[PDB]
Amino acid sequence: GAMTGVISSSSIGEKINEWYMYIRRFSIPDAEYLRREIKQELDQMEEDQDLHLYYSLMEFRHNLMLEYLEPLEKMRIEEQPRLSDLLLEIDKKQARLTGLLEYYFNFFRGMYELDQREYLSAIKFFKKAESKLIFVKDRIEKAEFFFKMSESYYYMKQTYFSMDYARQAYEIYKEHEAYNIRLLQCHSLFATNFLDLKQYEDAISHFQKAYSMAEAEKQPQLMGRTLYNIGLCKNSQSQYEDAIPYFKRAIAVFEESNILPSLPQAYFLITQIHYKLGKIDKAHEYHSKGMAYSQKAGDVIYLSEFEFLKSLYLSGPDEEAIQGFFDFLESKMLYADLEDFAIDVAKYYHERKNFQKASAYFLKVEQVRQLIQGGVSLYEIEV
Amino acid sequence: GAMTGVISSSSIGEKINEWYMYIRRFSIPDAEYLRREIKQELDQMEEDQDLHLYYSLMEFRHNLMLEYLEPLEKMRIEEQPRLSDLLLEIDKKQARLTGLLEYYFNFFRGMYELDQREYLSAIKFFKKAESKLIFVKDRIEKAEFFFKMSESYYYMKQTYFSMDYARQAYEIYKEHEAYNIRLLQCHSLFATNFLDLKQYEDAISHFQKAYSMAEAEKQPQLMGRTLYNIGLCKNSQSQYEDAIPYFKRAIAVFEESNILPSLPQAYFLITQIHYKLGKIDKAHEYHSKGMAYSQKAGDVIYLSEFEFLKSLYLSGPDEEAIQGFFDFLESKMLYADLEDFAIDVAKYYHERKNFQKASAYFLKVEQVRQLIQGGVSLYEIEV
Ligand SMILES: OC[C@H]1O[C@@](CO)(O[C@H]2O[C@H](CO)[C@@H](O)[C@H](O)[C@H]2O)[C@@H](O)[C@@H]1O
Ligand SMILES: OC[C@H]1O[C@@](CO)(O[C@H]2O[C@H](CO)[C@@H](O)[C@H](O)[C@H]2O)[C@@H](O)[C@@H]1O
Repeated sequence: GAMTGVISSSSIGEKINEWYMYIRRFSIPDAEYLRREIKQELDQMEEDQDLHLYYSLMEFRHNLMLEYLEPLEKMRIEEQPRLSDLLLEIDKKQARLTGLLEYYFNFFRGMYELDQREYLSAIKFFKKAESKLIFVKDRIEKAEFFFKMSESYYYMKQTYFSMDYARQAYEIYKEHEAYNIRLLQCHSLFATNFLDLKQYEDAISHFQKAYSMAEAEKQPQLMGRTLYNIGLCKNSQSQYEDAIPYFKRAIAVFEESNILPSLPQAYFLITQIHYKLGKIDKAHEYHSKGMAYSQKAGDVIYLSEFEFLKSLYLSGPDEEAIQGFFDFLESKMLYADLEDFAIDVAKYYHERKNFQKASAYFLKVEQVRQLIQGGVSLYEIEV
Repeated sequence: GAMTGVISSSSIGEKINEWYMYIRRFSIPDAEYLRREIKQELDQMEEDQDLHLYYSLMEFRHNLMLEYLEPLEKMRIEEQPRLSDLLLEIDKKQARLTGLLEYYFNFFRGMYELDQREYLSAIKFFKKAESKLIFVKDRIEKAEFFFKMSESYYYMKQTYFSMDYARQAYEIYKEHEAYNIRLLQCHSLFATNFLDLKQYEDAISHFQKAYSMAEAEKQPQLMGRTLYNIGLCKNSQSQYEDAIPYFKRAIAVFEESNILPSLPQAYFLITQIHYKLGKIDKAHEYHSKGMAYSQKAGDVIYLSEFEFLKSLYLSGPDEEAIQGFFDFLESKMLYADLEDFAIDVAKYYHERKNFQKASAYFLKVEQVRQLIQGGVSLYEIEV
């Protein structure tokens, strides 16, 4: 599907949330342990500054925990206030810090729930985080929220909300300067959602706009992703001849800049396209390179998918290797890839008048669509 | 698809919107006009009183316009205020009322936009409405909002958000006493959403729960819909025999209460099931009754869908009448019906080992899936 992509650490945010839970309970050894463990981790990482802003605040909240406990040392246990009453006091006198921590807590707890594929739960925490945006005074930090809500709702395919949030983030980024990289990213969010709605031309316009902006910013990871995504739009519309140039330009960018993570996917559709077109000559060359990149990075999913291309276009087809591939994708919950591929096989046969085979794979497409793919649980509701 | 609702016109709420436009324009003849005419459309209404409440606050707003304009007939052009100024005076003195008016205004404007298939715009207005909820007094009216949001996002297939709003509505209705009908309707919402997610067991559980409660409230319209929908779930899963008693029970309920407008749908899938089973005698039975109900209710769509059952299972298939039927659904934008039926045709030919023709209708499905069925437009975003 579309190149998005990359950089979760739902791990760390949720660790800071747990640290906060230990802080509110005055679980001192546990709070000290996490205070140390998380620092070490965040130290090997110019990645989110999300996490960094949050860490600082909890650092300060940890120190206030210790300040409020210092008096208790000059006290008989019977004189000392209950810890629940100590906590009520901290929160009273730091209404503002409390609400900003409550913002991040829900935010990162939602991100974690999302990684756990607990969607309704994730939305619940995301809405509670949105309620605490009043505690987020900085406008760019508000826009970051909206931006990551757009990504999140893109992953959940709540297309309309993903675009509404991208438009909220856009409004803010646009009125500052060089938030231009975030702005072009808003463009790819519009584009990727347009694509899911089958609005290919509008997706292409936003991908082109985003490309132009990435070139001006000299952001080659982004230049290549948008190039790739425009070829994808063309490919989905069976406009094979227009797809190829974008796929080639995307490959060149990634390579010239040594972007290894992106290269197995960058090589994949272009390889499929040549098999489809009967240009076996040029297919085998693309198949080998992308095959070689997948080996280097140990891309399990792309190794398996390049092997699929040989099972269909070269090897019979090997219906047996195809079924096991489908079981593999299914077991990995790669349901979109699976449906597309099951169509590819149906279409392969259809075009060769093996209507009985085409048809069995069209029935397989149906069997995948009937699977619970993004299922949900009600929180505390009794039937 | 799943039965639900009753409606609506999305027209009276928009008329009160228009009414308030002239109020803010101080255009008294036009204000006066709609005040009378909306008054007259309301008292002849099976009212959800969104509207009446909205009307009443607007009637007061209309008098505050006639009242603010009193001192004006005592003045000549030069003495009198700018009507821009007069409006800001009225807004600043009536903070609470004005916000409560914005609540309703945005809510009914979003409904109208949804009705115009302007989805992102409908969400933009719905969020404005949600944000004036602070001006909304009472918790049952908050619950009404959430419940209606859940209905709207169900219609927009933003399934997770639809379930999140149903849950928020549920929580309020649950702690209240005489809101059992609302509560069972929340269960139908979880159920219809679970269905879209392929969680059939969860959907049945919640449909069964809402049936149970609808029985207790002696609410036959609800009893029939929930029974039909359980049948629908069995039908979706190809559990055809299991489906029949459910549809029979539903039809018994709709007939007992002369629920004429539900009978065409009620009869539809049970007819199709009998064809599917090769029970042409029973099939011909349900088909004549379902078709007669469609003729009497003036149901244009079912009249045409019963015709298609003839075309497919009796007439050849009559491929040509099937093509004109598909075009008809496509033109009315009935895409879910269209895809299901195209699959029904594929499977019928498949079972008869006409794999070429099966394979051609499997390709129709894929074409229908490629249409822009829910396209969107960005508000004011360049290139
Ligand atoms: O590579 C991980 C990362 O890439 C994305 C696109 O940005 O998905 C691609 O790679 C997957 C294999 O890991 C493919 O299955 C998929 O078809 C392709 O789009 C992201 O979805 C993923 O996080
Ligand atoms: O009666 C219109 C109303 O019924 C619903 C289900 O509650 O849809 C049914 O009727 C449609 C044709 O009018 C069918 O195409 C559809 O398959 C069927 O569920 C509502 O969706 C619709 O607004």
